[PDB]
Amino acid sequence: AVDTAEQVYISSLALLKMLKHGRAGVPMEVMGLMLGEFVDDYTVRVIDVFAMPQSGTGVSVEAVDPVFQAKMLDMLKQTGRPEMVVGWYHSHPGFGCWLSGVDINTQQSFEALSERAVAVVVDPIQSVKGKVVIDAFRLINANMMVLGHEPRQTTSNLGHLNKPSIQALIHGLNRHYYSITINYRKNELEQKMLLNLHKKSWMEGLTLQDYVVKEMLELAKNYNKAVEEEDKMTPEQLAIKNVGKQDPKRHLEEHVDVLMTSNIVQCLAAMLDTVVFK
Amino acid sequence: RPANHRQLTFEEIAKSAKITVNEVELLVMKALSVGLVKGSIDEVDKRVHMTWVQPRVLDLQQIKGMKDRLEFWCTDVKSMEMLVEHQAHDILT
Amino acid sequence: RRAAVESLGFILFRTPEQCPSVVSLLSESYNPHVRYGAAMALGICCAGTGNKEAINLLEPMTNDPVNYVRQGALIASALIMIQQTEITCPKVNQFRQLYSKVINDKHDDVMAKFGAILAQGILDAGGHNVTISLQSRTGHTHMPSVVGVLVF
Amino acid sequence: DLYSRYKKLQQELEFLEVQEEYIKDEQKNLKKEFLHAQEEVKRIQSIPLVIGQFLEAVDQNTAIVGSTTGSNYYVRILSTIDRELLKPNASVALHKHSNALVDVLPPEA
Amino acid sequence: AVQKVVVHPLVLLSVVDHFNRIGKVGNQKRVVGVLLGSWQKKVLDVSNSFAVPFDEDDKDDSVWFLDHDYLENMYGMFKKVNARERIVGWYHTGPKLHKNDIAINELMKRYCPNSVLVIIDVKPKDLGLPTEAYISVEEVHDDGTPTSKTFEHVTSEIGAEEAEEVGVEHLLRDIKDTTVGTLSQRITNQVHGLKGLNSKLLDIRSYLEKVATGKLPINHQIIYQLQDVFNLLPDVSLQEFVKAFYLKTNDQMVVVYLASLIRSVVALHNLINNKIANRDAEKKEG
Amino acid sequence: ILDKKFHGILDQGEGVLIIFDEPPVDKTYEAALETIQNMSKVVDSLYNKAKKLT
Amino acid sequence: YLSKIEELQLIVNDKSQNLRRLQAQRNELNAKVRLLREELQLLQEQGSYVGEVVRAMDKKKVLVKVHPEGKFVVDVDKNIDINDV
Ligand SMILES: [Zn+2]
Repeated sequence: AVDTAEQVYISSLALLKMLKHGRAGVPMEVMGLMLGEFVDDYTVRVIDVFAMPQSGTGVSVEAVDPVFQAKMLDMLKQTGRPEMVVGWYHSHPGFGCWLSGVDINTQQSFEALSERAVAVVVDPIQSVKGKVVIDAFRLINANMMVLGHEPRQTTSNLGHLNKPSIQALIHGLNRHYYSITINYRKNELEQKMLLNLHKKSWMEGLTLQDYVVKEMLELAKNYNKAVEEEDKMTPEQLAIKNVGKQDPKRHLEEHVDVLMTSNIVQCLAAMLDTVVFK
Repeated sequence: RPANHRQLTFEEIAKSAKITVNEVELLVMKALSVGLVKGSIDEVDKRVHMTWVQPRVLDLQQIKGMKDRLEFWCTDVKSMEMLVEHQAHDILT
Repeated sequence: RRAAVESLGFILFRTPEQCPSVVSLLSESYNPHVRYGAAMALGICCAGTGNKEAINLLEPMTNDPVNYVRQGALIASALIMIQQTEITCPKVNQFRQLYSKVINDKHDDVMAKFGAILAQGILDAGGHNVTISLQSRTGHTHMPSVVGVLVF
Repeated sequence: DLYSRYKKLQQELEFLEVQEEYIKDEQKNLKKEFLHAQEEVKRIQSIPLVIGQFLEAVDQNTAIVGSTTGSNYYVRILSTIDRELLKPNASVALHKHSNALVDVLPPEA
Repeated sequence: AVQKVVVHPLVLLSVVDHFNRIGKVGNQKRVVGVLLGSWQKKVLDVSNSFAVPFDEDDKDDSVWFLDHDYLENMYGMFKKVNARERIVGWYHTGPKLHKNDIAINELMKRYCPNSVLVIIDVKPKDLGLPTEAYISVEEVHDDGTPTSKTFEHVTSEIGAEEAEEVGVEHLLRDIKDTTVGTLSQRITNQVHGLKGLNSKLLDIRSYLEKVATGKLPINHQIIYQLQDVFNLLPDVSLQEFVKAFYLKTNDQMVVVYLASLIRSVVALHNLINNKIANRDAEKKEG
Repeated sequence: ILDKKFHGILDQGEGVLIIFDEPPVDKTYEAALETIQNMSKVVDSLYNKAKKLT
Repeated sequence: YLSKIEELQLIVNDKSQNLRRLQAQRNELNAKVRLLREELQLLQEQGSYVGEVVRAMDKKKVLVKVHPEGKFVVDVDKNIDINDV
């Protein structure tokens, strides 16, 4: 029918299960499923993503056992709330992305079975805390080729989705595909608590247990002599003449902030007796 | 004894210990070898030095030590932590 | 943030003659939001000005790397050039042929050339007969020229 | 006009003193942003780097690099490495996807 | 046995999502679930958990329901997709312990001998630490009853794993690692001082409440026995570190001479670069 | 003790003749050696500073 | 005659303006420092392959032999002439 920009709200559990399931899916490109809710055409929130067992033949739709689904989701029937399987995912866990043939194996199968049927491409490599490395698309019919493929009613998100200058094989396969927007929805109760448990765990010291104070200053006066003489030897050879030559080699000597922050640490940790004591 | 006297005399040892003035060195060195206290005694003047020890309760249900040291220390480091905050008021900025 | 750099001409159009000096580095932010709202801020702010500093600063905004800020910068060029005639600033026909450059070629950005002819129409509203009016002779501001443009 | 000029000089002053505070805050912000730039880019470290060879630099930081896969490539190198460590050559450290020059291995000696 | 763990917040969102399952439909208002654990070392490790459909009634407070197909063959499907992950314990909400805890302890020990349950919170705005860990041993008592399976506590902690914050820390954006010297330690100062001496105010308050009407900690005499470990320092009426008089003098000595010398050299860094760079780029008028 | 040394200061009334010193203190030495030439640089720059103005 | 010369005194005010303008310039400095650091995604890409061009042929293409591999008739970029190949 008519087309309007589809939005993938993700559950953050889905983000965790993708990273974990592809992390365990070490090179061997695992398959799993997507289990969600039909809200409309132009959005989808996924609420649950669980695991599918490893098959060593070939990443296929024929490895999807439907009675495995029946039994697993049967256990999940009274457990919380079940919904429709709305898709699937495969993995390319070392390199970024491309539009696989596994897509054109199972995508026609799950667009026969389900309606939205979103393909999902994943990688864990490109960062550890600050990127969106997963990728997702959807197969286009051949029958819409009479229509020119340029309507879109809200072109901010296609002005944000075309905007990253799509990389290699996606627009190697612009045909048989059309892209889809994946934001991270409002997950603030988890966001604040992982912020807490990141600068409370993933940065050392559980704050009762920081207040190294002295042997670090033995090593730091080693620093504040060894760094110092090299801070001395160099700017003797600055432009002490009247030359108009303009070609620098750049080394940016300065060494200030090490001294500064380390010795603020040294003074306020020498404070620890008069601070924690009385 | 209500400490801040830990390096001390010997006649209270030779009085409460029902021992003599001479036999306090056997006393302290054998008591260090036992293992209930581990402080090396200032032996030149028979001056005691002590460490970790095993308690038998304080004032009748631990009123006085608990209050005047524990809560006094509570408001000490608590209020001077508020003073740390007071001078460190906007150094977080 | 985009709404914050959109409210500026909405609250300060009685004095449009400060907006360049205050949205200058705002035009060089990190996101499409503040850059886009910056172009729109100089647009909805300096409407009746014969400023041309706003034009000169929209020049690297209409040659920006982000696509729809080039779109919105064509639209901001429409915003500056109305309540302005040809001789108020010599780049009016330059922007007419510049719209023509960007839209009548195919190889430029489609999303960023959408604004060009719509901006020509803004520029030839009645053939410069009609134009926008935030400020009357009475001083009574006009509800389309506040409400409709903020929704717009 | 000494009631209205003296009115509005104050007004434009208080305006610009507000407007200073924006850029004061952004100067507070962007130093943190540049530090995040520094370390979160310099996590480009030894993801298990491969040994190769260095042949040509067309200019500053754009290499032509041989590998122990044998072939020769054409990448760029970082803004970090000193330019007098590759002076005919080095045992070089290369990334995999980015495949760029990272480090100089210790020579055989 | 169990001493310390390695726990990754995938279990935490696996608590919060079943909290989303039973929150809006809230009738028994509790998230109780099973903690799968990749038991590797004496240090424990978790990368998976699931929440059982479960209730717990108040009257006689020992009525409770697992789902042993969801407990056995779901675990079997999990063992097929991951045999490294196996059972190690469970978890629940409602941090007030109760009487059914020992019953699900009786059943959790037959799956794993050194099992450990997890008291959670659904909204930690804490000091803080995350969720809890126990250890179930039998010490019976000084009382002579049949076997007392009283919950002893394992000191809980948190580990880490590669590539598990990729979008989340990207979404928060408020990450500030290198700023220790203004804020990151004064937070700890406020925290351990105020929050430790107010837990100590709960100590004096709770134990003086035991003085008034309570246990009055006899027969757990480790309470005041360990307040003696506090009472390493008695601080009697002159605060008694006049033997540390010269020692604190010699401590102030080193760092303040470092301060004087080093910060004079820090001035010698700052001023010369500032003056030369400014005078050059200022007198270049064009 | 006079001509040669092993840095034994005359400790007449102790009973050890304690032989002690801390030879690495040379952070302070090295900073002094810095200052001596740092302001040789500054004084050499002062010619430019008081020359190119007036 | 108080309300004449206060206006003049409002140029002490204007000293904040110069400092404002110049720290705005200071921010403008870091703006392309951060843009230089944002540029580094181009470093994060797979660069290229070497190739032995034996000889070009008609109709705006060349031949390329890759370093261990066979020969490959390939296409050119917009920036290069076969007169220079
Ligand atoms: Zn794949």
